[PDB]
Amino acid sequence: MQFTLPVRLCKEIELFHFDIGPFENMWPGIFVYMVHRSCGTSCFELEKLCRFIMSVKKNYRRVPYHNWKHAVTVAHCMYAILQNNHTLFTDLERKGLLIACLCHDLDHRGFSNSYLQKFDHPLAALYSTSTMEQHHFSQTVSILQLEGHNIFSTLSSSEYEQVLEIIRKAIIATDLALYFGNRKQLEEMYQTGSLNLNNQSHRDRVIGLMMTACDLCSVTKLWPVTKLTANDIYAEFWAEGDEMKKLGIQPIPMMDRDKKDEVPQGQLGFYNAVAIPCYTTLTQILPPTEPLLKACRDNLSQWEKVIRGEE
Ligand SMILES: Cn1ncc(C(=O)NCc2cocn2)c1C(=O)Nc1ccn2cc(-c3ccccc3)nc2n1
Ligand SMILES: [Mg+2]
Ligand SMILES: [Zn+2]
Repeated sequence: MQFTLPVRLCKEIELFHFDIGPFENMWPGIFVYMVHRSCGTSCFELEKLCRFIMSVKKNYRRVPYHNWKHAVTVAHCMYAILQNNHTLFTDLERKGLLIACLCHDLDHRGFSNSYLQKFDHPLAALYSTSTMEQHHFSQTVSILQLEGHNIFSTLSSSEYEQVLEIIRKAIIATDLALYFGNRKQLEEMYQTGSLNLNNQSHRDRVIGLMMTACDLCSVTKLWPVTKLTANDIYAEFWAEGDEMKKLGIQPIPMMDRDKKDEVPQGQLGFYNAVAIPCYTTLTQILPPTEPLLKACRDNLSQWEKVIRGEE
């Protein structure tokens, strides 16, 4: 019992810039298709996988950007990295990473770690750093322990502990505050030539950068997809900005809808300070991911065109 996709999706799903489409009822099948080719038809009991996916879906909320569509989109980018780097990854890693990507923003509310801390949200007392990401990992373990939801139950005890450790580090790594130092370290290790993928602490860092790259992959799509998704991410930013103003705090300009006019220039900074560096170091470490760097640079050039009034 293979999942099969229509011809256009069967071909395009293999490309980094694939968009999973507006038909929500096809996303679970798209995810299972990706597991079956990335991992095998044996990796998970279908009965259990199908029941884990629908529970994960139910625990994503109807926010403009940090939604179920984002979860599946970030898993597809991971699928494309793993398929283009066949022999670099263990079987456990292939299992753990697609599930980590699907779960990485579980129960997100559309608000940053900073807003939780200024609101004095209970989650900010339970987890002093990576507040939302520790919550996402907590929600992932909860769903795994629902009767009939243990997709890993047929792993050995220690293989089980290793896969939950991969998922945990992978989801904490999607805290962008940690990405800056993670990428500097990987930069120095690759340039001085000390990078060693048989060193666990090095693999961990490489997997963390892959998680940042999949997470940000909305900047790697065709320009029409990237530009329409930018509206979703700004609708969350500006809602958070409005909530900052209700706590009596001027938000950062990213979050102030009154400074919308300056979005193009704020996207440039973001591509230059975060996205380009991310995909460059990733392309240095895993050369076949170069199409993500090339699509990101194409989108930087479309924002330069917006600023020159040519759109
Ligand atoms: C975290 N994170 N994750 C994803 C994205 C994102 O912006 N991804 C880009 C994207 C997602 O989907 C389609 N495109 C970001 C991010 O911090 N962006 C940013 C970062 C800095 N800024 C500054 C401004 C801005 C806007 C208006 C006026 C003045 C300044 N604007 C920004 N925006
Ligand atoms: Mg997140
Ligand atoms: Zn995310």
